[PDB]
Amino acid sequence: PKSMQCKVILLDGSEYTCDVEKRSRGQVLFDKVCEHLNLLEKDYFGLTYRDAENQKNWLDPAKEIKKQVRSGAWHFSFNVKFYPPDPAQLSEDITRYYLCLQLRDDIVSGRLPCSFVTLALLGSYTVQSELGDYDPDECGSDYISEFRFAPNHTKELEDKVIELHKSHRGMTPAEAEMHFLENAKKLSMYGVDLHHAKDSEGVEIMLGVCASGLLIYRDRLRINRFAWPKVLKISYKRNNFYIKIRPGEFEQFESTIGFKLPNHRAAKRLWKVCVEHHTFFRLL
Ligand SMILES: CN(CCc1ccccn1)C(=O)c1ccccc1
Repeated sequence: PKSMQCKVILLDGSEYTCDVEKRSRGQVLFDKVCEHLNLLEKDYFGLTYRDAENQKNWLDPAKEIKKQVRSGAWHFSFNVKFYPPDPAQLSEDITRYYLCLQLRDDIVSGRLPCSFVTLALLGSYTVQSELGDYDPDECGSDYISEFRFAPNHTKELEDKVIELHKSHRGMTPAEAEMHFLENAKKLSMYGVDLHHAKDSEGVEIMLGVCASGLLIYRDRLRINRFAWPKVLKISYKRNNFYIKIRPGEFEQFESTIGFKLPNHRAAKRLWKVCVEHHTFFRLL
């Protein structure tokens, strides 16, 4: 029985290596990684890989790994797929822990924009969780944390992390992680998967996919939002992505909004993440 070596980048930046039979479905590898992580609430997470165009793709757990990675390396990342709107409702602290690790990368990467004060507050909760109570011995006037808190670090931001860290004395790691999540969950881009697209007139927009629905970012002044219940049908054809928008009460017909994606693979990828979010957030 021939087995392929798999390398998975974990949310703490470490590498897990395992073997699966070469005809294995994605669920087989996912179950091995989740057992390694002692993760029971697995529904929120998945594995990503990079395709021949270097785009992030979700590994479909129901399909053969080899028919997804195709010509590429069996290299993956472990990631949050469905960001819970209310992390307090997750049953386990270790679930909230991995969600925190993912969000820390969302912030450092700039996928999750954040004000100065919120960067410092989220930072302060991580430090409390990871080091425990503030100690002056470690941090002098010139202290700079090993922890990455932001896309761009300043001495002012390091100072504000320390000031808020002092306020958290006696906070336990689970408590600090829950506070981190209570703040992060409110950010306007929390759990929003962004896709570059053009509208029917050729104007460059972004489509965001999240728990609540589909967002169309146009000007900064004019963001259209479609709650999942108002979305009747999702579809793609060639480079185009289509949504069927419900008639407003006493309207005779559904409405249709069309988008141009960069290529056919980018259109299918957006279709699949929309279908999965629609299903996931219809059952929650
Ligand atoms: C849940 N919220 C955030 C609060 C909000 C809602 C409406 C207007 C301003 N801010 C969304 O942006 C949203 C996403 C997709 C469909 C419907 C609403």
